[PDB]
Amino acid sequence: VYRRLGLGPESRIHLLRNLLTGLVRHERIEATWARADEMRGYAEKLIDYGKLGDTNERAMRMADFWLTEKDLIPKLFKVLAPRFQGQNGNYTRMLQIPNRKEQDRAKMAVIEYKGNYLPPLPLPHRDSNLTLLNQLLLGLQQDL
Amino acid sequence: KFDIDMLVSLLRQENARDICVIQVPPEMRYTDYFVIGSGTSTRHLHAMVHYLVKMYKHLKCRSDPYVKIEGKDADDWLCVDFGSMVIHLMLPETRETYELEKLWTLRSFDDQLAQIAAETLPEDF
Amino acid sequence: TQLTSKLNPLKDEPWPLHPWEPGSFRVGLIALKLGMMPLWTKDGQKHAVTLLQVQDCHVLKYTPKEDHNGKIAALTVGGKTVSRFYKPDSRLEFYRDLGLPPKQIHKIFHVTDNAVIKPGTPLYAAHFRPGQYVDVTAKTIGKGFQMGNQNRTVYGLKVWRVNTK
Amino acid sequence: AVQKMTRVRVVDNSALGSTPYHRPPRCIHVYNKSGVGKVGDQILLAIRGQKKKALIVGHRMPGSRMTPKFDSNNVVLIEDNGNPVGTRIKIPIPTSLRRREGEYSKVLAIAQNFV
RNA sequence: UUUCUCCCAGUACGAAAGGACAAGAGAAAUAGAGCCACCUUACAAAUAAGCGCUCUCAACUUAAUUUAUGAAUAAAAUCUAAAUAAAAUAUAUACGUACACCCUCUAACCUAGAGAAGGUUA
Repeated sequence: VYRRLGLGPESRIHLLRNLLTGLVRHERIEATWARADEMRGYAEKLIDYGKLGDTNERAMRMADFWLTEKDLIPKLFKVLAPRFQGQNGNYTRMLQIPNRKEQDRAKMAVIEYKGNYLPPLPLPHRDSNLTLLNQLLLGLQQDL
Repeated sequence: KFDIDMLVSLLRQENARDICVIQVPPEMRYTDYFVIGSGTSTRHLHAMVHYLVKMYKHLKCRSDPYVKIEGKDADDWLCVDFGSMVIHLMLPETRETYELEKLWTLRSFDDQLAQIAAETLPEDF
Repeated sequence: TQLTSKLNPLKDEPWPLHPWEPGSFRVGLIALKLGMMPLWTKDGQKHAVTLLQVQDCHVLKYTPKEDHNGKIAALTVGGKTVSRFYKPDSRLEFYRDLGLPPKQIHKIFHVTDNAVIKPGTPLYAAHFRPGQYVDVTAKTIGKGFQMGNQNRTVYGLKVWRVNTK
Repeated sequence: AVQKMTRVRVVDNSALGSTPYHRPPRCIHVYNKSGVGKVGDQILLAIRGQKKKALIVGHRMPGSRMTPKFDSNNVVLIEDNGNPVGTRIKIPIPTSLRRREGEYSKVLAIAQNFV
């Protein structure tokens, strides 16, 4: 249930720790698809710790350990946590990007923090209902 | 049915010299009755042991299965385990040496219990 | 709608019912393995038991004795309905004629002529009864290259209880 | 439990068992179709440089549920004729030996302590 | 799958001594196929393992041999490289189990898998 990355399990935590810290600072990070999926679960769980409250000692310990840069700790409790108070989940959005042209052709994906101020990503749009097929289905819906 | 009173009467008929019967309270998780019997000689011990089992099988006990006889190889101690009673049959002289009656009559005050000793088991080096 | 339409076999021109005679073979069922748990008897003994659930068990195709195997005829039964989105049209076409949603697995059961049942008849766990010994065959768990994923049969398994609901 | 080697505590008043000795009493053979010896299983114990059959009454191996796990391996000596070598047993002995297949009445009679 | 005990039964049998069968039941053992409710060791992950638990087979077709009928051979003969009727090991496949379906495949997921294949998809 866990990918093998880095030179060891501790390196994976440190690698995951670095990735989590980078995401918070920028809110949008591009990395290999396998690594991005691995870090997605941790990011969502951290927001739950932020929602728990700043005064929570466990959250403070967790926030301090995971976020190397301490200026982010106020941001989590005063920017990230307040923003997603309404939402119950799905805080992180991960999308596929064309593979890197670095001679290794690794699978590339982009993971972003939802609600950010960054420019909107070019997300896919479903087919419009004005299409012939959709219109026919709409007629069936109306009859029913 | 085969019960305590019938067996002891059968034991008397075959002339058991010494019979000891000890009841067990409900708290103690063992047979309700513990029985010890004396017999003059191994031939008498074999005869009496067979007689009780034959009577037991004949005397109903259909629900209960057949009872195997333990200790027939030994010439001084034969014991048969019935459904509600266990009879331990031995010679008269063998009776005093073992003192099964003291063990049950005196649950914790039997003299032979103290006779047990301890040891030490050190390593070679 | 399809399931409700097939709920009543006896009200859908049921095939003639024949009396039992020695040597008759009844059809089998397909069930899902829920899990295992301990079961106790009136003797105080604890017996581990396995849970099998019969889901959407229906007769699908009847094969005549001569046309399938001269020794005995066979009946096809399928359960555990599956989605229609990611399946070929050929499989859907066959089930559309039968009037039932597609089933995960098709299995063939050897059934005597007297015990033949019209296709589309719903089969329930009540076919078996407590106290009856039954035979279950299933594919073994696959282990990869080191294996498994081979059909095996277990014989002489008693049935302790059936949950009708 | 008691098996090849597996130095055991001789719970008996037998002269060899009762007398202290510098080497512990180990087992040489298990009188069962399987090689594992548990409570109620005859074994070929060794005492005072002699080989004497012993009956296992306790083991430290994990057991089935609803049963007490002993912290020490206990055995009872049995003569060739089948009568116990010792006339008394000190450690509490489980009463399941009565129902166990075999001849256990003699040992149970000699076992005043039952748990 | 194999062994052992019990039962049948201290019976049948036998002057006694002694002492069976077949059928049935209970214990184990090992082999094979599996499984994780419990226990135990691990992963100090939701998993994998045993030291844990469950389940495991039928004989159409015969051979050594033993009889019946019966000529050659005048029989109240002869089992017959005489014509003929029977009984009688182990083998094995008559008897089964398992397989049977005919192929959507962007992508995702999988106890499926080296790759491929395979399964799943509100």
